[PDB]
Amino acid sequence: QIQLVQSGPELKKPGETVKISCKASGYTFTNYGMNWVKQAPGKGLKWMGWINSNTGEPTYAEEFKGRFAFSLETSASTAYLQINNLKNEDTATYFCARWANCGCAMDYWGQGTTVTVSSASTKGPSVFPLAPSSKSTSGGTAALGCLVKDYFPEPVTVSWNSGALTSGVHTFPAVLQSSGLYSLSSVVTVPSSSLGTQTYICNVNHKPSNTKVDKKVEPKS
Amino acid sequence: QIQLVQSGPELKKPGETVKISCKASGYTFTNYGMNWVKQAPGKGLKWMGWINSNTGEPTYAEEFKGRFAFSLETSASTAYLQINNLKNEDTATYFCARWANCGCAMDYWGQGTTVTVSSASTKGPSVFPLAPSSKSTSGGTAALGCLVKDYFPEPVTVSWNSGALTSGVHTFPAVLQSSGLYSLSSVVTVPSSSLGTQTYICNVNHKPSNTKVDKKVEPKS
Amino acid sequence: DIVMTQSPSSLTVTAGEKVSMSCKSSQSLFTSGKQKNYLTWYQQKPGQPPKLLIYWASTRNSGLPDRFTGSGSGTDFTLTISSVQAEDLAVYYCQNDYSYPFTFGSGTKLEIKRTVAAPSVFIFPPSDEQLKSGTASVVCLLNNFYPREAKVQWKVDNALQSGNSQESVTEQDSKDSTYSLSSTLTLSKADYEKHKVYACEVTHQGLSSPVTKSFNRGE
Amino acid sequence: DIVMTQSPSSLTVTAGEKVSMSCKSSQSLFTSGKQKNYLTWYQQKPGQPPKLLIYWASTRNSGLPDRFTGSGSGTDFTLTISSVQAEDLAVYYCQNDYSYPFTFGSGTKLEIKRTVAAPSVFIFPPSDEQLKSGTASVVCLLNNFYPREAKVQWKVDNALQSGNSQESVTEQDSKDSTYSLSSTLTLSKADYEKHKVYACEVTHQGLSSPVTKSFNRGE
Amino acid sequence: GAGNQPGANGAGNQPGAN
Repeated sequence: QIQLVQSGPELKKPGETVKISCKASGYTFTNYGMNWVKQAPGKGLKWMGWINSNTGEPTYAEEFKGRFAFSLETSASTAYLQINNLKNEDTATYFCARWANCGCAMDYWGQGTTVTVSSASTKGPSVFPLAPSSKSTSGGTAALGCLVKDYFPEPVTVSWNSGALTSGVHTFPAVLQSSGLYSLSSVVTVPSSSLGTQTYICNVNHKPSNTKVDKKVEPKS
Repeated sequence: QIQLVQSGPELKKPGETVKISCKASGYTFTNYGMNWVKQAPGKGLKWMGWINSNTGEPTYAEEFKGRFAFSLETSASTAYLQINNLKNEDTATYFCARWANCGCAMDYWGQGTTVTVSSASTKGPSVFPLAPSSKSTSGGTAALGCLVKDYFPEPVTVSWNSGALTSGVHTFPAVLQSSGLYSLSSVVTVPSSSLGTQTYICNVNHKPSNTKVDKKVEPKS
Repeated sequence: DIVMTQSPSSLTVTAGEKVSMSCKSSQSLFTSGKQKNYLTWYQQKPGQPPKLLIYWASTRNSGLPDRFTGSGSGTDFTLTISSVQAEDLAVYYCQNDYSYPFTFGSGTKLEIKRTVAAPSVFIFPPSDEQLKSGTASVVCLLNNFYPREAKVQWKVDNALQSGNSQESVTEQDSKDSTYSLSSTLTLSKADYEKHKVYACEVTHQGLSSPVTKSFNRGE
Repeated sequence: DIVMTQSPSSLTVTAGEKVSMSCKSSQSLFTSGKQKNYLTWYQQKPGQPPKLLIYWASTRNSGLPDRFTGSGSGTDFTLTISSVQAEDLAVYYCQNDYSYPFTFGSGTKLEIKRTVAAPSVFIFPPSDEQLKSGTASVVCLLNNFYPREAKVQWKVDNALQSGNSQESVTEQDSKDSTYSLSSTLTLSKADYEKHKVYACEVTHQGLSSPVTKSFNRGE
Repeated sequence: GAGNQPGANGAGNQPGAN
């Protein structure tokens, strides 16, 4: 189309090496250069640098000379970011963004690759269903949900009925509990009369632990 | 003013790293790119490459990809040339030169940084007065001087009366003696009647040995 | 190199009000050759990459509605929304596109204020699959309230907890500008079976008197 | 990529003569759009960085006197000095400015020929600070002579040396087009004290018979 | 389409033809 599709999230121990891909499609690849932008968790945007898609030669900002490497595979329309000797500073979300036709803005952006640097290793999430409301509510809005407890690291992807049920869903921010692990909850409001005879599946995906869990949330009072 | 002022000379053992600065002043720094030109001792000019002061992008010639680095500090109007893994081929004088307003010539030039690559280490110079004796020819012709013996590496900076006495001075090319070290001599012709009651100081500077020597050349007869 | 000082930090507006936000650069971004400023405004809606809004300090992007307008020249620049909608809440970043390094600004956060909404409260018993483990956690849910500030007290056997509680508050909603909250009370299975009241009490701006939803363990 | 074959290597002219030098490129340097040649002539006076003389193959730089003129188009180019002065002795380099790499030429060296000048001869006793060390060296100086070729023989107790001697000859002068020479005789302190004549004999074109300057050790 | 040169297209930052 014009899509910058970027690689999956990574958990890596410190001092290791990570390499993020950004596959481009839908434009003459060698006529628009590629930017890399770091975003720390909860913080703003930071311009890491840009690589010339015509000559191959990278240009790094001053905070990224030496440990960071930009590269290209022109024969597959793909840009690469390689971070060597990982530190805890490097735990962030990394974006690729192509320079626009003017050369004055960043036109299209990748979705972002989240890289977590931690001495700890991966814990899979535990999925428990939040049982639809025993207590009869005043109106016919009946809330149900799904609970994703005791995982590390970020992120998890939850959806409802494989992406069919979308409105009324609040996926909550993961709050960090005292064990060191994360926990999260995803609630959806549905009509009360649709509970029973219409199944509700909660779809949790934890990509650093290879944990794909589908969970039927069936009512119980 | 419009001045490109370049860093001091360097002696480095082989396989080490040298980094030369080129501070620009008197013009909008980010609108004129910076060239680097290598000149081997006694040889011609060779174009190394140029860095774009606006986009950050370096461009190296084919003989200089891989060991050589161009970089910028825009907040101090300075371009840097870093040579990693020094060889004896790299012993030269290096110039920075900004691209002209047309983009078709090199407008202004730095003074040149001399880099000597040698396994030997630095020897300070010995400064001996060449005596303004009674060898004076017809009327007021009287030769006096200063002798700069047993040093390594090039260069030395000699001047007379802290830069006041300028005409009549021949500073000679340094000839290499069989011990491996250099020797040089700087003569100035003055009137004979001015010898006595007007002092002559010879000012020698050897920058890799931190040797600043002032020497009164006083007449002996 | 160029400092993109953006202002204010956050700004809170009613939906329909006029919004201006400033971006000031430490050098001029006007070229005198193309006769245009190299400044760009981006929008980062939460959980998304930045979306391009305005290039050349004034030219809006292909598709963008006309309420986003960029003005200013040289040093002082201004992004203006003439009528904020409920989906315009995001963080707005200006970027130097004049010279290396192509630095960003600190960003201005846009938050919507609306009328009071009282929360709808749901309490959830812990799942039996969790009860097969050693731990058992009960959640309470506040759905679609304004403002963000709310008070949740757990009462086990009419005795109010102080530990075990974690609140999580969602981002502000793209349709109705409200918030949602989940308070989770984490117990052992043994201390969960010793008691049977399990209430959740909610104090909020929209509630005239506080609201308790409860389940006693069992049916 | 482009090879800049420059010719001749050196050329020696009387002050006031007309001088032409050629620069030929292995590809064309004409752009056909902007309608001008991308070729540059630089001057490197000895001990200095290169000075820009001519860009766009014919356009002289801001400050340059009119005797330097650049001609040629496409492949063959020519720098011409219409009246060489004594300060014009330098090495002249042409540069490809058409396409990467922006290669240089080998350069043409410009040397002045003038009338005969006989050298003035000066001899210097070794300094007492040097005599506190183990070495003692005596220098002889030929000042402001033409041509370059000169013969210095040292005579210690009327016995002529073969080792110990080092000549250094200066660059040609920008004011009067002459040369200077220093011959240095380096001895040990003991071999310096064994003898007492210390003469310097000079043969040159300007001298009808050769010239000896001497100092006897002590007096 | 000069997407591979961002920033101000100076003449002294773009040599040759062009």
